[PDB]
Amino acid sequence: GRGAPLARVTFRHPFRYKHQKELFVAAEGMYTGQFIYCGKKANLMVGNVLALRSIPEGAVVCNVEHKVGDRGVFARCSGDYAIVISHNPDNGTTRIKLPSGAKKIVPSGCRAMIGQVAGGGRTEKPMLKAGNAYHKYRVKRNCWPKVRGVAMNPVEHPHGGGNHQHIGHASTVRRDAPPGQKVGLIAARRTGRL
Amino acid sequence: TKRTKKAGIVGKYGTRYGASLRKQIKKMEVSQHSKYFCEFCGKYAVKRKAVGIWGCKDCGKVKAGGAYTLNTASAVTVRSTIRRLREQTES
Amino acid sequence: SINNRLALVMKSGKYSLGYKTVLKTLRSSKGKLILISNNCPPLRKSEIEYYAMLAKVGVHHFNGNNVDLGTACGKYFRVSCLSIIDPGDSDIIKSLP
Amino acid sequence: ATREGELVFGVAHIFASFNDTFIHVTDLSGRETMVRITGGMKVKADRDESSPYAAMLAAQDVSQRCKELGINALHIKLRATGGNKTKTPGPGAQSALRALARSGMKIGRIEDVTPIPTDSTRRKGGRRGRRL
Amino acid sequence: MRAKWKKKRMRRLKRKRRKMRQRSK
Amino acid sequence: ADPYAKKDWYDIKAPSVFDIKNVGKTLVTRTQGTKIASEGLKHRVFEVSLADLQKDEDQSFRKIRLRAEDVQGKNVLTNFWGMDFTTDKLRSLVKKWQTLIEAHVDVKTTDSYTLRMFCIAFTKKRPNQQKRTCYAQSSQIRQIRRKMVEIMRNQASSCDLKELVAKFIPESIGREIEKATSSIFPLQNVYIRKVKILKAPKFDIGKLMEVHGDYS
Amino acid sequence: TFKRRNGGRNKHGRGHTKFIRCSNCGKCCPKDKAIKRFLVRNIVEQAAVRDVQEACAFETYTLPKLYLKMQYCVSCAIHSKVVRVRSVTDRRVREPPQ
RNA sequence: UUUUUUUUUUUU
RNA sequence: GUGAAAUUCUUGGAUUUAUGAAAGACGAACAACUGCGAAAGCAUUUGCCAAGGAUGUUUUCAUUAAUCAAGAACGAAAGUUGGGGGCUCGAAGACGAUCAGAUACCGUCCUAGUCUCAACCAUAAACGAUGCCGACCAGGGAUCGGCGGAUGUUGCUAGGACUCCGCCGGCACCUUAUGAGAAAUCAAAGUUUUUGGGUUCCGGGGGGAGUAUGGUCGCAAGGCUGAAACUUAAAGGAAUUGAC
Ligand SMILES: [K+]
Ligand SMILES: [K+]
Ligand SMILES: [K+]
Ligand SMILES: [K+]
Ligand SMILES: [K+]
Ligand SMILES: [K+]
Ligand SMILES: [K+]
Ligand SMILES: [K+]
Ligand SMILES: [K+]
Ligand SMILES: [K+]
Ligand SMILES: [K+]
Ligand SMILES: [K+]
Ligand SMILES: [K+]
Ligand SMILES: [K+]
Ligand SMILES: [Mg+2]
Ligand SMILES: [Mg+2]
Ligand SMILES: [Mg+2]
Ligand SMILES: [Mg+2]
Ligand SMILES: [Mg+2]
Ligand SMILES: [Mg+2]
Ligand SMILES: [Mg+2]
Ligand SMILES: [Mg+2]
Ligand SMILES: [Mg+2]
Ligand SMILES: [Mg+2]
Ligand SMILES: [Mg+2]
Ligand SMILES: [Mg+2]
Ligand SMILES: [Mg+2]
Ligand SMILES: [Mg+2]
Ligand SMILES: [Mg+2]
Ligand SMILES: [Mg+2]
Ligand SMILES: [Mg+2]
Ligand SMILES: [Zn+2]
Ligand SMILES: [Zn+2]
Repeated sequence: GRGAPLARVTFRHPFRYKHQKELFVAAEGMYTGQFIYCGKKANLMVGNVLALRSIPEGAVVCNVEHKVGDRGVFARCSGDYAIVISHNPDNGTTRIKLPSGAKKIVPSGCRAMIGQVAGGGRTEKPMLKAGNAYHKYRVKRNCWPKVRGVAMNPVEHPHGGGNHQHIGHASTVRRDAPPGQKVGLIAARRTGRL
Repeated sequence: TKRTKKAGIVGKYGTRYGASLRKQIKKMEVSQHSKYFCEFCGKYAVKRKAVGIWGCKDCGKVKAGGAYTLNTASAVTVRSTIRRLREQTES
Repeated sequence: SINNRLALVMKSGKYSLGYKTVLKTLRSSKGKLILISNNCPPLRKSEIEYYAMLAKVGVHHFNGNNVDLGTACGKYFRVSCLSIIDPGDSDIIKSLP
Repeated sequence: ATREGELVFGVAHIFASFNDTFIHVTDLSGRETMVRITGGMKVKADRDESSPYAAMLAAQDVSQRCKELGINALHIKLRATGGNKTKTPGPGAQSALRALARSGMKIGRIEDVTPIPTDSTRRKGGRRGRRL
Repeated sequence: MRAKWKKKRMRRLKRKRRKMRQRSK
Repeated sequence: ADPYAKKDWYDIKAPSVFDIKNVGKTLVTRTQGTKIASEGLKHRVFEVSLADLQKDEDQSFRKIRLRAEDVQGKNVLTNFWGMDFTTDKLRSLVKKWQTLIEAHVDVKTTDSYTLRMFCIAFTKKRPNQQKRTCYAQSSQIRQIRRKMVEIMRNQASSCDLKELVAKFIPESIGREIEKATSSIFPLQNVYIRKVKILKAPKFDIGKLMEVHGDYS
Repeated sequence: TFKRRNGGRNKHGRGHTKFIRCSNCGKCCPKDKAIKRFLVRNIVEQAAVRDVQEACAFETYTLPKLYLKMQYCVSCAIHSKVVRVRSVTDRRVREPPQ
């Protein structure tokens, strides 16, 4: 159910006689037997986990924390990454560009893995048949196949009904439209081609 | 004998899905099933185990790479950028 | 150039290719220079370096992988490391230091 | 500040384009602005914004303001549009410089700081240029 | 007529003729 | 409201390398709340003529960049932060019917100052020369560039920032480069056209104060 | 009819020459064909030289110079009168005007 | 460098 | 920003000023009647990999050569398929102007494209509108590469830079007719009714027409090959005078 491969990493526990086992989102280029260094003083190499305060501008990172210690929430999908834009030492905040293109300000103590997520280019391949989508979503959730609203009867969809197949009213709906009425293009600022 | 004029690997799909889609998927079909050079042991024995995972049959090293290729184009650019930044920090 | 010196050694001198033969030459003190490629595994490289240190023999890190080292030696197979028992007409031993 | 004859030096960036004239006075670092009068602040029609008379009026206003802030001498940084556009200063550059000289301010170093690309992005207008 | 535009017109006409050809087979 | 009524003036002080210490005056808004005049003035860069610094008009073709490292009282103490030729000087030097040679090198001083140096030179005609051009071959240009790079690297690596600027002031490095390269092709107008600071060491008040005298 | 032996340009023993952009209109024109002029003129015009010198803030100071390389296309050069139409015999003269 | 389109057939 | 304006951005700070960071293009000035390459084309430094002309040669083989149907390699720009990039500029498109109209010329914002990788496309006023090999054929000064000789300097390390005289090869230029040409012009477009050195391609008044059809290549755009019916007394080249 996840495009990106995962990496099992074994650490030595700081203060206990045992092994600390972790599961990281794999960055492209990492291999079995590689040494990973996590910390403020870790070197700037792909696969290392560093605080954003120690990552110079223009760096490509992945699995970026939103709150210090949350252990990573941003740019985790295959082939995705965030870009470090600038630092603000006055308030200790770093600016990042997310995969969607949005610019976000996070505390400079937030951690991030150097490099991009492995498995990029997955969505380029055409699937060519319904069976491939069936297999894809079987391990994700019951969200496939999808029945069009205009193919239903009125009782179960606002788009249902009619002697012809058609919506019959604007497919753009209100942001505050109640559940059951909020279908189609929700709160669309525009429609159609660019 | 030249079994197929131009279909090659996508000949398994017969006459389905359209010529454009068959040609488009030919690239992935060839790349994900081709062998790749292993930098750790110098052998052309790297094969895809699953999307993004590439294992070498000779030395046993497993790497995380592209979905259908061992190394994506952006991977080299990211490595170059990281190396430049690391050199700037270290100097 | 290192590649041309190695070709001269290949054509006119005595050499051994391979990890086992390299270790044998180091043990017997016959080898005079050990060339190790980049592709060589780190543990094997460390062991070869320790052997060369014990035997008081020079070690050179070839600017290439095992495939490149084999191509330079003129063979059709990968060479992880090699030992120069005697340079016939080359002067690698006298030039590298 | 100490002696009457002591010279306090500002920097006058004179941007002389063919559509407007800027006379911007700053400190030596350039991080502090003292006075910025443009040719378009002294005329009514858009076609006279780069006129020598407008440049002279702007320079006179700049000198009058600077004399109150205590600047006695000015370095000159004359620039054109630069980039991939024209490198020729606009008609107002010389009127501004002459007015500054005549307004009792002392003139220091004069430098052309037009941005010169070692090689630029494509210039506008297409490969056939502006056709008239 | 400029020879360039005459050639363009001829190419348009050829495309239209080929489309008419293919319509009827 | 007048914003210049709440601005204080400060005197810029050049390092001990230059003959003249008083560079000029710069102002900043007075401290109010969390806005500090000292932090406002920190790391400001001033471009000053070497002719002004040395009271010698023969050096008017050089521009020196002085950065503000610290503020004490009403004095902003600065230090060398790079140098550049002037546009008019460079345009006058560049001419047709002759060969232009340029080189650059990244070097580090004993003080851990990483800087990039850009040197320029031109081929020179002989007094009895008759042909209308003085063009050096590409191999000769490459050899001259190699000599320039070697000399610049040695000179920069064998000294600190203070002594390097001391060498820059009289243009000793260019003289040595010309002397070394004359064996390949006569050269004229050999100069260190530009110098920029890529990295600087961690700020040290003692190191800053060595080059600044007591102001009291 | 061919009216110029050089074909209006200065390409010999060469396949292609990269173009420049006209300093007036921006039209693309091969460099070997563009009309090139070099202007070296005092920054301060002779009229204002005296006033600027009187306002000089130093005991001695040499006024700088402005250097501009103008590259014109044929149309712009002719229109601006950088070059003029010459007679058949006169257009063979290559020496610059005195 | 604002704008400036058009002139029935033959013949002299 | 323009001839003048407007679309447009602007007290939520536009434009301008200083410092710094990122991204992708582009390699100015030097830069030329200069260089390299079969052509297309090729201009930041350094390293690696092969390749090449000319020069020098009292080195080697000994006719192994010239030009070329068929058949092949490369082949600007635009264009196609799919990734990566996407700063600038910018087909299409949308607005503002001008105008009798203005689907334009001018201005403003922009999609594809412009860059790179993999695979195609194979066409340009792809021009010197001028096939290749060889011989002869006037003069002159420059210039690039190599070589030979002479000579005097160098803030230099026998050499390099410059000076002078020559040879070979190359990009070109000026003068001239004893030459050619319809001339324009050409030192090769000469050595042609005093017609013959070898060899490839290719034209037969102007249109229809690079069209129809067939074949072949291409994903497509289109490329290559390529008519006829019919129509017509001119079309066209160089140069002269006038008019504009
Ligand atoms: K379902
Ligand atoms: K459906
Ligand atoms: K309905
Ligand atoms: K419908
Ligand atoms: K204006
Ligand atoms: K021609
Ligand atoms: K010309
Ligand atoms: K009639
Ligand atoms: K773009
Ligand atoms: K009209
Ligand atoms: K457009
Ligand atoms: K094509
Ligand atoms: K041509
Ligand atoms: K010659
Ligand atoms: Mg329907
Ligand atoms: Mg205006
Ligand atoms: Mg015109
Ligand atoms: Mg020489
Ligand atoms: Mg004509
Ligand atoms: Mg061409
Ligand atoms: Mg008009
Ligand atoms: Mg009409
Ligand atoms: Mg800036
Ligand atoms: Mg350049
Ligand atoms: Mg050259
Ligand atoms: Mg694409
Ligand atoms: Mg734009
Ligand atoms: Mg393209
Ligand atoms: Mg053709
Ligand atoms: Mg020579
Ligand atoms: Mg005919
Ligand atoms: Zn392996
Ligand atoms: Zn023009």
